[PDB]
Amino acid sequence: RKPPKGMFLSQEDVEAVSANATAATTVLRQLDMELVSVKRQIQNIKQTNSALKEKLDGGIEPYRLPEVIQKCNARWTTEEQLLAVQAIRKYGRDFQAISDVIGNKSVVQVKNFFVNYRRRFNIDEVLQEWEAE
Amino acid sequence: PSGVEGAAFQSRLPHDRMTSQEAACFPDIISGPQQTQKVFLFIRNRTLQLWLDNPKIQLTFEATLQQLEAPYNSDTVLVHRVHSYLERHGLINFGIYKRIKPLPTKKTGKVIIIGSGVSGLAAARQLQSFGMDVTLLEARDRVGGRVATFRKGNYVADLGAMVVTGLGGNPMAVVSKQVNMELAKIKQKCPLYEANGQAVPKEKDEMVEQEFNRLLEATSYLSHQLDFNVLNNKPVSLGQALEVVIQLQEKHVKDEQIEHWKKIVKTQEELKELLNKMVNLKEKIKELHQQYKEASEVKPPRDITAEFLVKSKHRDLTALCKEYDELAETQGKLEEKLQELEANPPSDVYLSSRDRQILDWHFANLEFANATPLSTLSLKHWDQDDDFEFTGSHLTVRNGYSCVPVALAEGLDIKLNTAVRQVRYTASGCEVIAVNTRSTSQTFIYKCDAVLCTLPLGVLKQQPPAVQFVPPLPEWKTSAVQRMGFGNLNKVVLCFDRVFWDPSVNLFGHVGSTTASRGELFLFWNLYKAPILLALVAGEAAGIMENISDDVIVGRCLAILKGIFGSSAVPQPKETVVSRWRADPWARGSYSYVAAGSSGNDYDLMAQPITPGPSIPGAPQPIPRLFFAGEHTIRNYPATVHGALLSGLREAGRIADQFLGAMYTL
Repeated sequence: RKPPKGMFLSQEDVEAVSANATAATTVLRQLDMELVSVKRQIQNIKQTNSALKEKLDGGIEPYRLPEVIQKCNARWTTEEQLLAVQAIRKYGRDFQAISDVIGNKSVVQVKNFFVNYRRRFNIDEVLQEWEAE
Repeated sequence: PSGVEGAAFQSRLPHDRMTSQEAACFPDIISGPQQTQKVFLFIRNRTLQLWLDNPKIQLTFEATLQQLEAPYNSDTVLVHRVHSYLERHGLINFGIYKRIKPLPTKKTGKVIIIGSGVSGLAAARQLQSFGMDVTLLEARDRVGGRVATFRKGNYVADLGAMVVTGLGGNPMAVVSKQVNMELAKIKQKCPLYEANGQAVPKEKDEMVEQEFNRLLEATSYLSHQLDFNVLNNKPVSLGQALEVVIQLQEKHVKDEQIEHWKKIVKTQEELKELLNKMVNLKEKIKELHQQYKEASEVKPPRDITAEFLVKSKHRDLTALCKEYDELAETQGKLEEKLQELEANPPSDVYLSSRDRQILDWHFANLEFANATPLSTLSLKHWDQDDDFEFTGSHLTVRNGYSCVPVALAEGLDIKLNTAVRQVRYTASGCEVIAVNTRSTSQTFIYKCDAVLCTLPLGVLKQQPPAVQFVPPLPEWKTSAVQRMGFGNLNKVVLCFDRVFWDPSVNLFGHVGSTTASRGELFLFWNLYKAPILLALVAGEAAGIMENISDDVIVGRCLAILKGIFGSSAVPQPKETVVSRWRADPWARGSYSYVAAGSSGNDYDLMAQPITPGPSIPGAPQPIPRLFFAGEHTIRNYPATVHGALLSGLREAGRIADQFLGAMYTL
């Protein structure tokens, strides 16, 4: 009641291959041709990808900056406040980026910083200016 | 099986149920209490046993009663009925037995039997056994029919039936105790040797053979599960269905290849878009770097917006540098799936040209089994007789299978060289008109109560008729005759002085070059003790080799043999014989096959007797006068010797029932 293992026989298949005198030869040819269709499309995306790979010779090895190993302070120098504001007009709410700019401030004090200096540094206005960009 | 139950199996009867035949003769018992049924059944089985455990002497009723025990031997008439039924229908006291009770001096009734093949002989003996006058007419100068045996010196080789297909339930078993048949087992191992002259490696022999068998199951699936039995108003053949199954396996291989390479392109286009995203990132990075080192070349001390620029560009560069690293990890992965996918491609082909040629030999073998091209076999029904296969090893007959008909022919009135040429049957009797095969002018008239026709189906098929029926056979009989298949098979006998082959190899194959010539000399037999190799010609080759001279045919076998064994080991054969069964006019073929468009019901149609019209209009309906037997008439055992024999036994019991009466049905 089930075909033998390895054999592939469904209803749908069979009229397709019996429907005329050479419907078998035709059906095998379409698969045979569509098989070249795809082999060349492989050669051709091998070639495309082979060129793109050569443009990436050496990756980004010459463009890497050493690692800043910096212990995270708690006090805000007048300097670090000023980097902060500028980071906000350039980054908006991405606290991870902002901390990376200041360097020695973690994301939480960065959050605390927005609320703490909200009126003296017009943090609200700065975000509006960042929003229109 | 063992005991009385074993006897039922050896008689092809269920031990625990009564058959349709017995229900007809004992309608009292089958319709009655289940207890009496078991009584009967035991009585049957134990009588069968007695006959079977010694079949060289007649089993008289008294003798059966003595061995029978109570309470089974109480009802003396039940035992007389049972014994008489078995005797009539040839389940006991058939073959070549010595009589206790000598024949009644006066015979009753006259029967003419056309043909002294096995089916003819087996009826003739039964009818004589029953007290009738029997005469057989035989076109040939010999008995046996399609049991032919070559004899010259100590060379012995069957041109016809040669194998006893297993003794489990085979009536030839009984015959083998009655005749000196040297029954030699068959070593089933067969080395294939391809057209070069060298073995097919056991790697390849086994997986082609396994594909062959799988291709068969597949056609059966097509037949029974998907009802693929009619195409363009014509019934589907087996060969067609095999092509369809092969194509769909060739189609599947191509389909697998496409889905494989298609998931390569899918993943090498992910790679393409990954690389583009990595060019366009390496350029941002090459640029922000420039911007960063420019903003660093501004030496300190600098105002906070200058300081912010250096820090901002540094943060952005390390960000873009992290993205490009994540992409490199992703590129490495996908770059590895392409390596594995390329390394794991699916099968290139379904079957190679060398592989299909081996497959071709397994088809030639199957064409030999059925004596016909697989395009003629009915897909639905070609194997309808497998469920009655006998158990046990197949055997050959080392002293020649003709030993059997000749044995049966002993004591019978047989007119040889007598070609029946017209059969006349009427409400009052029959006349058979035959001529002498040597001088066809000399003419004979035989008159009888009944004719038993065992003309081979090929003869009945002949147009214009070789035998004329008067009146003509009814449409339902003639149409069965056209529908049925009558195949062809031929053998070449090669006689040698010296075994120059592997003597522990009974049979070995030769693989043909083409599909077309797949059956030409594709199998070789050494079964005989002496130096005799025997070569088969099956399928479409059979019909065509008959138009080729024996010297050319022997030539091709020598060439095939020379390649498998070397050009020096093959001596010229002394005696050569080549059968041409389709050309023989007393056969016109080898044996029947279930043609596409036929079925097993046609074999039953062939077995029906013919009843002529009333001589005087308004006279009462007459008795059947024309009866048929032979291998083409036994649905469950066609195209075999045991089948012909059983069909003879069948009609002799039926003719006797009609002309002598059945007194055991009360």
